[PDB]
Amino acid sequence: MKAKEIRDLTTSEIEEQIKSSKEELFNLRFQLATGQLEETARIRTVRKTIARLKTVAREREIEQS
RNA sequence: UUAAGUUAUUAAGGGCGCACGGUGGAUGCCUUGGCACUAGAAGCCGAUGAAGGACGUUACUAACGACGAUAUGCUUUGGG
Ligand SMILES: [Mg+2]
Repeated sequence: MKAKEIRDLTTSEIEEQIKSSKEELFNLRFQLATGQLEETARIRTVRKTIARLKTVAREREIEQS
């Protein structure tokens, strides 16, 4: 998810997405550990989305302050 | 045939020359790194946690660089 889409999401929506993304990443890590994951690129894609989600959240908090 | 006299051939190995190999890394050529300077710029950083490190971060990671649990990067504004 690109920053623009994240920016549309409400603060709560971002927080929910952060939780959802982290669970997905965890699942991928366990799948890779068990050798069940072929689409390894997904892991990184999820990671960068979480980073983006956190960035937008931080930007909002700084704007508030 | 006998007597007297004389002189070879031997090369186990060695010597000299030559030829053909091996070893070794000199030499020549070369440059990625140095050396000495010139001109302009700049001449501090740190409790708002430094310098320097440690430990981590990648699909698979021993090492180096980069990065810091947003980790082999994130956003944005310009370039391309
Ligand atoms: Mg651009």
